[PDB]
Amino acid sequence: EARDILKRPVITEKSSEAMAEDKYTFDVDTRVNKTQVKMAVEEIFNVKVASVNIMNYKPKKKRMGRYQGYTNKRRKAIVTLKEGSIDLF
Amino acid sequence: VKRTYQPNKRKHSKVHGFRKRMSTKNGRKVLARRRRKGRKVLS
Amino acid sequence: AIKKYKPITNGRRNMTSLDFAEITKTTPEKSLLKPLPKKAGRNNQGKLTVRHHGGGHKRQYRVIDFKRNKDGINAKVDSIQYDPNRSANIALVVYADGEKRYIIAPKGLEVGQIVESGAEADIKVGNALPLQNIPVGTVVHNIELKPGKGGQIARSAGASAQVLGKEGKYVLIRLRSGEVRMILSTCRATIGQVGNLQHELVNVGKAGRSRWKGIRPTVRGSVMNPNDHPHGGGEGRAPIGRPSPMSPWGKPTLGKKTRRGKKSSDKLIVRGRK
RNA sequence: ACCCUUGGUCAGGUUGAAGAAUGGAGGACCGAACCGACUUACGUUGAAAAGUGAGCGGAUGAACUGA
RNA sequence: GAGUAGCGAAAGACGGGUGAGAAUCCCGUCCACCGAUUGACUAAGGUUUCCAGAGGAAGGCUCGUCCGCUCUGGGUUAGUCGGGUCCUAAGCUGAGGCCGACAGGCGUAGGCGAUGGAUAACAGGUUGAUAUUCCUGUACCACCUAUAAUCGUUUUAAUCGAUGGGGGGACGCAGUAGGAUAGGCGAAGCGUGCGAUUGGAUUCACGUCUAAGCAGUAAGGCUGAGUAUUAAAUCCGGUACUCGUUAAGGCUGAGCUGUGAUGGGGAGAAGACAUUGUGUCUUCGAGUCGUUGAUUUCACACUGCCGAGAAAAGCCUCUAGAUAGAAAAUAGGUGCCCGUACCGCAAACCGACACAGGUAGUCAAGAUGAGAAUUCUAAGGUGAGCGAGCGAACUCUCGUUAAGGAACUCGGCAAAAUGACCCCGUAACUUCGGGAGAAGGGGUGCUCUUUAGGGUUAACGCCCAGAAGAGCCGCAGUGAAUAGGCCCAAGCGACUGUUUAUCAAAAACACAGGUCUCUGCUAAACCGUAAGGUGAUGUAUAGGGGCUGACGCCUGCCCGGUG
Ligand SMILES: [Mg+2]
Repeated sequence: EARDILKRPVITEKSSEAMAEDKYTFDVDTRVNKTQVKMAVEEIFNVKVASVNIMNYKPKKKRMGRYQGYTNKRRKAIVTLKEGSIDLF
Repeated sequence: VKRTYQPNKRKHSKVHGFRKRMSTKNGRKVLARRRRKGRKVLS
Repeated sequence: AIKKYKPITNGRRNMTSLDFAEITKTTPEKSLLKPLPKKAGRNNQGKLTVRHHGGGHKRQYRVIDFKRNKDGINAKVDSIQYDPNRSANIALVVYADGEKRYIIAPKGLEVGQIVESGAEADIKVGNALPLQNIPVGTVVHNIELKPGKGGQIARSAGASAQVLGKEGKYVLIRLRSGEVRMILSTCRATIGQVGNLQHELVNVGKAGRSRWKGIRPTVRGSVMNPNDHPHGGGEGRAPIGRPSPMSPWGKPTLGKKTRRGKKSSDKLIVRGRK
């Protein structure tokens, strides 16, 4: 726990623009709440977060060849830490 | 003209749906036949 | 009294309504009002059992004590009010030490008269007392059938029974119809006739005014099809082509006595009527 | 189809009941929204498995509509 | 069948560019259509159709470089918005229980369930896609911790309180009024223009700002609530006095502001630079007056009516109890799950389709008007997924027609004609309401003179209406659009209403009114095997059934037969 919920970071032009500010973006597990993400990040990176925002993305249709499928459901959290710097190197 | 099937998620899942078929024995039947048939959408 | 509308419209020619003069307060009480959700002929299953019943103006129930059981404590008539559930009116009464409850309005109850329930109560329009203490010849309303259950007989606008005599544990009473029944002496009545004596003289006029009390149209039986009614069918208008007029469900309707025999009330009815 | 609970809608003008002015009654009048389907023409392998155009009827009520 | 029918309502033209290819894609100019909407929102429903690159097989009724298509990568951020969280209606479930051949049905306590009640965030900026969600500004509601300026037997208190009692929430329909308010419309400020077609030079745009926090309050409601008194309550449900109906204004209600915040974000802005190929950045910019004003808000307020118009919780007091504690004037922190893209009178929804149908609600400007009618237009969208010719027959839609005017025809079907507003007139017949807009006549343009009126007012000025004259012009003056043909007489049904969705809307059905009959209340009648219900929490002035069907005059004779 506190490491199993941060699945991956999110890198993209909008995430990059957020990183211009102190907002960092992560791909978190689908069964967590804002408080738990705050705790986990401030536990790992030793940062002090000010706020965090969560959103749930629906499974998207993806056809691979002749077989249709669905992508996995996603839950994304945005942190806006004050002091500190999650480095994604 | 107003045709039939004015869709509605709530009523669709109320009149039909897993818990509604699990409320009556006859409801339990159709799930039984649908599994015997190997159906993928049971309710 | 009755007000006769002027024929300003056809749908309103012969209309008549109650002047509502006897009504002194035009609003109810929040604590003696409970909800009445209209059922419209439908039963525990959800099927139409009685017909000609449907949508109508909402109505709040005005709980009253037909069982005039507060004994000895006097009560003042505060306001005679309109009640939508009943042909008659109701009168708020305040008891001599704080409680207030509704009753049925007698013919001449005027705001300010006192009302006494009990057994040592006087014989005055409104006071309730048991039938062992009601003189022979008195007009009585709200006559209880079983000791304590409450008034069940004579309660609609202009209902009055006359105490005609005394047997042993039963008093003889000529009910509104004409039956001379025997009601146990330990049962209560109320002295006087029930008001709104002009309720029976009103004319409705509008189809819609009849379709505001919760009545729905009733379809004369002689025009339904043979599969809907016994009088149905025929090419053209037809007479009743049966030995007797019949009912929707197949049971004679112009004369057949439908009172269950072997009832435990047969020993108590001296002469019948209706 | 009917009903139960809870909501919503009805531009604008006219008439002038009960209680000369006053008053504001009506399944009252004319008429848009809305609802309907009377006549006609078109359509009839249709734009449509019942519609469209032109007129037409109710339009504060036994109204119409949502959940 | 045949290269035939069809290509699914409509306005396109042209210059430039892109490409293997262009009526069909991109940009521009002009033109045209909608504009109580083809415009902006928001629901239901659909789920990724949303955005940026790229492609062109297929799908687009043609083409296609294009797209709601294909490939790649992206996009939905909430303590306050809507839900969960709080409450409950109709219904649905229902422990025990009642009834039931099994199955199971019913039902109490209790739960679930909004379409309702209660609940704390506003403005501006912002990208290709989100924003009461992000950021800037300023707030508010709960909760916790530290501290407290002394509240003070911790029974009572600074004050803690039920799951109980009471109050409240808390509600219909229709009328008018009234106060300000968004709008819109004229002129002070501000702005930028002053013209190459004759002429003119007091010759188009802007014109502002919230929640919060107080200060005030405009219709608008109520006082005896008066001390003391009657599993209990000394706030409330019932009683008795003084100041007494004061409005002094005591009380509870509740679209409203000068000097400040306001020499400040936004300051419809032309002013400003190296440029943000000049497409930009500083930093600089007016908010005034006085008219009309709601279908909005006070507010179901007030008044009237009969058809007599939810519940529960939040909330407030009050006790039963519970307890040595924090309120007070601060300062720090904490606030979770779900929905958020996109379409939503629609090519993303229900109609098999990029279908001429259906799809609840909110905002809805100017000119004309009474109007949300009608014609043109603003904000803003759009030119309809086939075209180019020729203008035969014949169909369809539309306009006009000499003389006659129903001679057509089963029938004036269709078409034609009246239509608005103002004035004058209006019959028979009537249930005295009506008939009735009956019928039938006349006028409406424009300019000038004149001069009543009332509306805001300090007045100028601004609105909205009158009357009498004198002219002028056309064929025509409600010069377009929109807006009753009428009358005489017979049946039928009293009337408004409802019916065969999809060949019949009527004389058929309803109806108000009559009458007969049944029914005494565990009523009759009805649904169920029963339990349970409906009737009805109704009681013979009530309920069920049969017949007839406003209203007026009447409703004869027969009881042999059957019931
Ligand atoms: Mg509709």
